[PDB]
Amino acid sequence: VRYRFLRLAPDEEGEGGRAESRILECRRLRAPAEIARALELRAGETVVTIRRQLSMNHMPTVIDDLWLPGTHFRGLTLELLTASKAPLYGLFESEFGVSMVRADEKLRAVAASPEIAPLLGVEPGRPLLQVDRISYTYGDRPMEVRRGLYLTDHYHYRNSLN
Amino acid sequence: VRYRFLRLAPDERAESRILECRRLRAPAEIARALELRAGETVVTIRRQLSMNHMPTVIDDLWLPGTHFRGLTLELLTASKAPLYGLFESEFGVSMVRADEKLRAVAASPEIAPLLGVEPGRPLLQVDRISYTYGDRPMEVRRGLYLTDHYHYRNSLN
Amino acid sequence: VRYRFLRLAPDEAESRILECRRLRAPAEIARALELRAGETVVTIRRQLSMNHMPTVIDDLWLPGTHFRGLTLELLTASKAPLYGLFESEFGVSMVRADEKLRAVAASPEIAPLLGVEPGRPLLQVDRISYTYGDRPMEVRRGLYLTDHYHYRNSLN
Amino acid sequence: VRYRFLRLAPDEEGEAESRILECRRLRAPAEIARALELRAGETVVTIRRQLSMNHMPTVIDDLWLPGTHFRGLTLELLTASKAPLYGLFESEFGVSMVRADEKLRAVAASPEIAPLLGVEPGRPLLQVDRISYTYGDRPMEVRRGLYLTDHYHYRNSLN
Ligand SMILES: [Cl-]
Ligand SMILES: [Cl-]
Ligand SMILES: [Cl-]
Ligand SMILES: [Cl-]
Ligand SMILES: [Cl-]
Repeated sequence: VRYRFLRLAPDEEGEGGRAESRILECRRLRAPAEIARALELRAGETVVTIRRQLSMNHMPTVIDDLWLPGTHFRGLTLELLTASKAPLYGLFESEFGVSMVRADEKLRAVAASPEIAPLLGVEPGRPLLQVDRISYTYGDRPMEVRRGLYLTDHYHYRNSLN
Repeated sequence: VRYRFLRLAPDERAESRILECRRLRAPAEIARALELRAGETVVTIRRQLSMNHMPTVIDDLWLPGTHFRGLTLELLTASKAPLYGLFESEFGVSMVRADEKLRAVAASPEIAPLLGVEPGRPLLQVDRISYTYGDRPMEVRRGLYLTDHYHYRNSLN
Repeated sequence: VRYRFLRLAPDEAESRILECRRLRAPAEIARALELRAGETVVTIRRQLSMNHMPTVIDDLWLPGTHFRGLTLELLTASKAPLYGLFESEFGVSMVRADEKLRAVAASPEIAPLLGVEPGRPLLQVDRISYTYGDRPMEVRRGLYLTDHYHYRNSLN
Repeated sequence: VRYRFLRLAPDEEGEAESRILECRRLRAPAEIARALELRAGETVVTIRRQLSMNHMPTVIDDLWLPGTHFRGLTLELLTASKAPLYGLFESEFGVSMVRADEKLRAVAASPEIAPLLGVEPGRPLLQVDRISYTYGDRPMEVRRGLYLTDHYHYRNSLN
């Protein structure tokens, strides 16, 4: 299936035109300390980071920043990402054998930063939905940190609660 | 326990105050969400939640009159009870599920002062429909959250 | 990704299609799918195996109007997980599911299909899946053998 | 409100009484120590209790709590309490659960459990093994529940 965790849904009637992904950045770096703690890494551990844009109905809707433990994702390259017709979580499953069983999220409303605003086609200060996620594999092992910034003007985040 | 659906968590306990309580003919949208007849009477409440002495949420709720008859400002403001608990104990309506739609919005001129912010300030808007037994809708609740000290926590399977 | 709703997890999955048939909706099925009475539905029975042993028996009911062309030939011609097929071939994506879980005794009918004795405790998962607009699109009844696997759930 | 995590819902149309069976302090079993992220040999409080609905036994729950945080938890406190257990943990002990992770399976009623649910040994029960978490992902409870799902089911919504 198309999505693992994405809760974007259109405001208007119909099936959510499916998200198109475009990789913006891809680098390896030393984990910032907050990242290393979220991923239960040793200080100084290398992480792969990706920035991507999701677009829906030909309009940018999400800017995602992801951080992955360098250890498990050594094979991850820009060439792989950009050639890949897969959604990221599907890629992590098929190429890297990493399947997420749970995600813990923290949602807030924030102002569009000077850096983010033009990537979403908006003015700085525009309210955006920030979704900070840590995703877990089996045994409560953290394997991804993702911070999403969502422009919720034509789309909402759908949540059912028990 | 203290909370039924509230997902506010500190980045590093809620106190409620009733702003408004009123009975009226259900607006179209409400009648639809609550699956009421046209113009059926509903009770509407506006309320403010604060945490750590600071305003955090404004909620507008709409409830079907026929299940919430005794529901008065007097019952409310004399109530030292959370609203879902009041609905359970006093009215015998327990919620089994809620469906929510979350968005980020600019603080409206109406809401902004109620949260101590400038109009335009980013707020989390949580539109909820709560269901009781039989997939029966019992409440429409629109919440505007100031997320400067608090976030909305969610776990996904 | 591989799964939409499946919560089976190893204490530490291959699908075989048994049937795919059109019939008039049984009453409980038309009610759940909100169909006119006796509306045509497609029903599927399938078996999931994990580690080369049968683990789940699923029965599924889908509205015929949205699943025209959903045949045994298609299901066998195709590689796809059923939810992925419903999205890619039929354009039906599930946004929500409501489930009811019970422990039940393996019925004389189901016990042989899981390789167990009638009476054996099974996890019964009764699901209704919804698409956009809170339209029910699927009724799925699963019976799960939970001797090596459990159903994982996180609660808020 | 009445329930924190309980997902029991009746099969029959429409809209739960607790009785303490056992209570004591013990050295954590190794698996319990691991679930609660305790040091080896830490003391836990353990409670068994019965839930009934419609004046019939429906649930047997076994609970393990960190002895450190739950020093004042006594039998006399429990049986005098008019509160739901999660309500007591909140109000008396300041422990509030933000999340529960569960593992559900169908099991045979054991000779020990069966009499307490009014069933015969071998009857199918739903086992719900739970770890509950407070803020910061700190585990504060292990609960194993055994549910008779003959007139009740476990309701779950999935996104
Ligand atoms: Cl590009
Ligand atoms: Cl008040
Ligand atoms: Cl979920
Ligand atoms: Cl939940
Ligand atoms: Cl007694």
